[PDB]
Parts: sequence; structure tokens; C-alpha cells
Amino acid sequence: KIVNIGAVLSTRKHEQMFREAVNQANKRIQLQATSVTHKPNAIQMALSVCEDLISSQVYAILVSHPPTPNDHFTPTPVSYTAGFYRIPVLGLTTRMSIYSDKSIHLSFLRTVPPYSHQSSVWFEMMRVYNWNHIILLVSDDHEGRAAQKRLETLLEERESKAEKVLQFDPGTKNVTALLMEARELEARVIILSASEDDAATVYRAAAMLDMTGSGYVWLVGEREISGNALRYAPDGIIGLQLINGKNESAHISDAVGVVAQAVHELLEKENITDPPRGCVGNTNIWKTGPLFKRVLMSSKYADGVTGRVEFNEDGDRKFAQYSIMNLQNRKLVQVGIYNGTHVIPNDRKIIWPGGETEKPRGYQMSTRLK
Amino acid sequence: TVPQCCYGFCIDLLIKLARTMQFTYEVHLVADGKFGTQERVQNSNKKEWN
Amino acid sequence: SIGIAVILVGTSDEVAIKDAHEKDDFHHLSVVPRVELVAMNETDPKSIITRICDLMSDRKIQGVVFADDTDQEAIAQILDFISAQTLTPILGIHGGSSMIMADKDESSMFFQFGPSIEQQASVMLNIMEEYDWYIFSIVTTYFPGYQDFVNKIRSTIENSFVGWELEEVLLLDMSLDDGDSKIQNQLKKLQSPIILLYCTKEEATYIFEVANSVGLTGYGYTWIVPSLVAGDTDTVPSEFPTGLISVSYDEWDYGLPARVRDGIAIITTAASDMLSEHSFIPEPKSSCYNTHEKRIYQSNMLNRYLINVTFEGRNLSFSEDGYQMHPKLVIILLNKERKWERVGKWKDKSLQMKYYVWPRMDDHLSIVTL
Amino acid sequence: IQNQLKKLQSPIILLYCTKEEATYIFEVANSVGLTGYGYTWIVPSLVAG
Repeated sequence: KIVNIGAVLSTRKHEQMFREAVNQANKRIQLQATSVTHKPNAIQMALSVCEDLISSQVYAILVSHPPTPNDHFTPTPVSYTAGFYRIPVLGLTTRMSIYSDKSIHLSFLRTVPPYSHQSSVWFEMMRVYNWNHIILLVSDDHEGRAAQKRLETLLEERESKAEKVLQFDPGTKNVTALLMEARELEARVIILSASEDDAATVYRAAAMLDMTGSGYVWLVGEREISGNALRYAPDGIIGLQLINGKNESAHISDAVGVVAQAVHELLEKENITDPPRGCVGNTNIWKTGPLFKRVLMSSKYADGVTGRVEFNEDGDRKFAQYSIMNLQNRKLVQVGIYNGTHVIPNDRKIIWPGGETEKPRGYQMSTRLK
Repeated sequence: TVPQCCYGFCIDLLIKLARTMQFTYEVHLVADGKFGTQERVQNSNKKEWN
Repeated sequence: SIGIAVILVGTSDEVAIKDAHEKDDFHHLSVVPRVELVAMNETDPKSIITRICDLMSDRKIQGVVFADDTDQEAIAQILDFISAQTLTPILGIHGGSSMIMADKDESSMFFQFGPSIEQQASVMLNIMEEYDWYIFSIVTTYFPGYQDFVNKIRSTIENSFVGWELEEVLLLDMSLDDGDSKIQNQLKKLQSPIILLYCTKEEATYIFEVANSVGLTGYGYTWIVPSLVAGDTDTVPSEFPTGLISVSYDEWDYGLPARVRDGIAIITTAASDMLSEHSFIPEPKSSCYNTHEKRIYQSNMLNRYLINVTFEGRNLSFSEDGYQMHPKLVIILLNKERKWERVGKWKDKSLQMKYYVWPRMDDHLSIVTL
Repeated sequence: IQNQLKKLQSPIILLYCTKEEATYIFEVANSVGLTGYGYTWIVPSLVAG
């Protein structure tokens, strides 16, 4: 039959690219194309979403983050409109952790890894470097608490807790107390996970207290590398980044491919009931769309431009790739690639804070007891 | 916090232990004056020893 | 001069509540609230949003009271979306908006009368304590809130002096196809006369069918379920065994005779208290289109004033999560005939039963002593 | 059969059936799972054949 594809992005070139992608997918069974741009307001955005769902009656909708740098409240109206009728919605360039929870959104799948699983890369790096003692210093928020809980669970899985946990209020101005408390411990590994704005102040207050000398190792995320935080950053930071973060078309092609595979595996089923084209008319839950989401989440993708993409039972991509970036004398340089489960370094070397080139102990066994 | 001086069995025991282990110490008295017990207050996000 | 609208959908006593609305005693306050009775059909989210927008843009609307008659749960999510995108607080008192959503956004202003899951878990434990039932077990499936329920029951059983005993807590999953063997091998370890079940209506019917195939629901086993398994007290799925005990909200003693009146009174007294204390009254141009420039005024102090109100000798202080925290719960049970007969009433943290001994429905012999 | 075999609590079981009945009850017990580690069953000389 004639089953169109749903996708809502804001770019003419990306719209033409998505049209070509869905045409190539239909070439590989009649699949049409339906695309709607983004509005500055979100109430009119949801109104237009329901209007387009009426005029098209799609099975699933695709959505990506606009060039706006917030990427927080942009997919929430689309996700709410999708969950109103229990139909699945897939995100492309949204990595927030609030969407990982199935409580708010009953049907939502992402294509980028969340910051929670990013903490597992830190666990693997500490394991391969034999760093049992760490100082987890994160902010106080939803994503921060989720990442802290994930890291605590992954550490307790091996019967080992964290040396100390320190939390600060986001958007503060003085964190000297937390740093003074941390500087009186036996560990020498400080992990950081917060926004780009807090990282500058953290690095400034750290350098102001001589807490960036030799023997200390810093671990941050992608968000703490970019932005104006780069101006205040000691040499030797081991950060991470995404391979196809700002490239929308790369993810859009894979999304079109996997949704074409999904609809091809779907149309051969029984009791198929198309969603009602009466956005204004219907007031019930469509018989299809929950089961379609369930079979899409378990639909193992064949191949993609970004490698084999899989999905766990949380609406998040699994077995992603990260670029292990580093800072060497105010110059960013790559050290390796995280290939799913193995960290392979390149021929280059690492420049630790202070200038020495050696694996730090990360544990100072000072002897002054109370 | 008035500086006093202590002496007794455990004092010389800790002296000998620090001598054979070769480290330094900085003693301080108890804060509340109790060995230790569970302090169960309604205090939904609170549970610790006193 | 605050504008308050009252929207009703489906079948209801429209003229009766419209006449009763003109019975509020607001002579001791300078509020002059604009009241507009609007009735329509709960067709779709888009029409609801359009009506809300039109009524708000009509004449200086500063508050919205909502009541429904359908069974849709997504309408509460739509109300949360609206209250998040515009800082005008709303109140869902009855109908489809009675579904409690615990994971709300930060900038949302939404309050309902639904009881918290923790309150239901405390009521079902006070019932067991008053019935002298110190042995129980826990069974539940994958659901957004089962972990919270388990954590709350563990926190309330660990901090109590009465000797209890938790044995054979399970985390069975019925989503696996042909998983009847696993369910039968898991349910075979139950040995407690009191069972706590937390699942969905379909999952509840399935697990009840399984337990009846096993046979541990006829004579002495008494199971307790929260207020989400009932759904509708008028219909019976016919799969629920006899002697089932659940908790619900007191809707039979007051459907909507004075709920809208109490909501309007709370809104008016909160607005008056805010105007008296803060020396300011929020009354901007409540417009839907082109509202991005109206983000200069925040409603945090209003929320701070909305969670502290006492009128007519009744406690209406809400919680930060968004439930009432002082409801009037009732205790019902399923007897021989398929029906839910009210027995006990729980209000103001006090219990009020109706029978001195629990009816058991040989080997049940009374004993006379001296 | 599944409701009856669920009451066994002894590490030693004595079985007396026919070859087909023995295979059926063994399949049932393996579906339950009380034949792997510690359960030791004894059968007379008619089950072998």
C-alpha cells in the first residue's frame, strides 16, 4: 500500500536529502515522503504536528534537533504528541538523559548514546589503567544524578565503591570548599561531569589552588571540552566526542534505512490497523504503534554509514563510537578510538598534566592518621 | 576545644603500634560521647550511625 | 480580576454545576474572578489546546480549572505540556486528568488531587498492621514505578518496631512470548498468606489466570493491589478472584459537588495572599501566539504561595511533586458477588474500619476462654 | 501433573512407571527442573528394557 514516512527537521538541504533517502529506500511497496519544518514556538509546532499526522497518517515519525544549541525542549512536543496516541517517535541528534526514562515517554528511541553510558567508558579507561581510587565530583541535576547512579552501580558491580562523592549547586560562583575538601584525600583521580559553563569556573578554582600538578588525572565529557570552557583547561585532559555529532545527514540516512527495513518487516503482519487520519476526530489508542515500536526496538539493523547500530530496551543506541580527544599544549589531538569494548591507542603519546610521561599511581598513601 | 593530655593502657598501646608501624598521628576526642548505635529517625532521606 | 474558566467534556450535569458555581462566598476578599462556563466534547488534544488558547486570549485569563469525564491518560500529559510552555497554573480535579504523573518537568505548574503511590503503600501497610498480618510477599513486573514502590515499602518496613518478615520477593516478567513455564516456575515459591501485586490491567488479568491455574487464590490467600489495577469500579474483568482488596479515591461521596468550588476558592485565596505579601498581582497579556517576549515574568513565587493554603478548616497543602498529600482515601474489597463494596475510610491520617473482624470466606473454629 | 510434582521436597525419589510414562514424567520434571544437581532417582528393572 501507500505508507508515507514521517520526519520533522528544519533545513531545505536536509529536506531534499531526506527526500532522496526515502526515495532510495522505496527503490529497495510504495513509500511516500512527508516533511514539516520547525516553528519558533512549540504550541504551533504541536498543532502543525497533529495537522501533518492528520494529512498523512504515518506509522512512525522521525525528529532531529534544530541548529539551536539548547537541544532540550525541542523534541518534547513531538514526543508528547506521539505518546498521546501511543505511536513511536525516533530522535536523531538528542542525547539528553531525561528521554531515557520510559516513565514520561512511553515510546521513544534515540540514535546517539546517552551521557549515562558515556560514564561506562570512564569505567573501562580506569580499569585498563588500573585506577581503583577516583574522586567523582559532579553537579546536582537530573542528568548528573542519573550519571552518578549509573557509575555507582557499575562500580558496585565489581564490589568497589567510590573514594568520595561531592556535589555542587549548578550555576554557583564559589566552589573553594569542595576543592579544599577533595585536596585532603588519598586519591589523585578527579572525574568531572557538568555543563560547559561550570567547567570554566571549576578549572579556574582548581588552578587557583595548585590542584593541577603532576600525578593528577582529569576525566570530563564532550560537553566540558567545547564552548568557552576551552580557554580555562589544563594540559592533559582526556575528553570524548562523537564521530557524527554535528552531521545530521549521516544519521538521517541510517534512520531512513532502518525505518524502511522496519516497515518492510511490518507490512507482512496480521491485524494491521493504520493510525487514524482524524487528528481532530479520533479519541482512542491505535491498535498498531505499540507493537510496531516493540518490533522496531528489537529490529536489528543490517548496516549503516555509522556502523552496525543496535538498540537496548531503553530507547538508546548501543555499541557506538567515541573519539578519545586530548589537549596537548593548547592543541587538541586524538589518542585513540573506543571500538565498542576495546581502547586502541595510536602511535602518538600522551602528555599528562605537569609534563611527565608515565602512568600516574592515582593513589597517594600518606601516613598521618587521626 | 581545650588542649588536654591523655594517658593509659590504650595510649601506650597506640604508642607502641605507631612505633612499630613508623607513622605519625593526631588524636582527638569523641564528638558526642557515645560508643555508637543506629539512629532511626523518620527522616526519609537520612539513616546513619551516631 | 483573575480569569478562571471551567471546561467540561462528555456527559455530565452541566446545568447543575453551572448553577452551583454561583454559590461561592468571596465577600471577604477583593478578587472579582471572571468565571466562564465552557462545555464541549473531548475530541482531540488539538481542539483542547485551541480552546484553551482562545479563552486565554479572550480576556486576561490567570487560571484554569479543568474537569473531564473520559478515560484518556494522555490528557494529563497535554495539560502538563501546556502548563510548562505557559506559566499560567492549571488544576485537574476530575476525569481523564485524574491520572497522576510523578515525573513532571521543572518549569511545569500542574497540581491534581490524585494520591501518591507512597500514600497508597502506607495505607495498605497500616491496614495490615491493624489486621495483624506480619507476613507478606511482593510480586511485580516491569513498570515505571515498581522500583519506587519496593523502595518505599522497604523504607517503611525497616524503620518500624513491629516484627515483620519479607520472603520471596520476585521480579517476574510476562512480556516474553510463551513464557508460561517461567511464570509457573517462579510463582511456585510463594509461601505467604498475604501477597502484594503491582502490574497493569492486562498483566493483572494474566497473572490472576496463572495463579488460578495454580490455585493459590481460593481460601486463605488475600492479595492487595494499588489504585491503578481497578481503572473503573463499574466494570469487572471477571478474572479477578474473590476476596481482593484495593484502595481508591473517594469519588462516590463527592464526584464534583464542591470540588470545583474548592479549587476556585484555593486559587482565589492563593492569589489574594500573593497580592498581599508580594505586593504584586500577575495579570499579563495571556496570549498564545507570540509569547516568547512574555518570558520576563516568572511564577516561582506564585508556586511558593500555591502550596500553602488552609480554608474551611481543611488542609490543602500540596507537595513539590504535585499530589494533594492530604486526601480522603477509602478501603474497598471484592466480595462474593462481582462488585466493590466500600468498607473503610482513611482521612486525616486516621483509620476508620467497619467490621471488628475480617470476614473469612470446616477448619475455622472459634474458642471461648476465661 | 505440574501441580502434583510441585510438592516434592526429598533429595531421593522412587519412580515406578512404564517406558513411555517414564519419558513423559522425566520431560515434565525437566521442564520443572528437579533433576540436574542433587536429585537422585531410582527405578526398578522394568524402566530400562
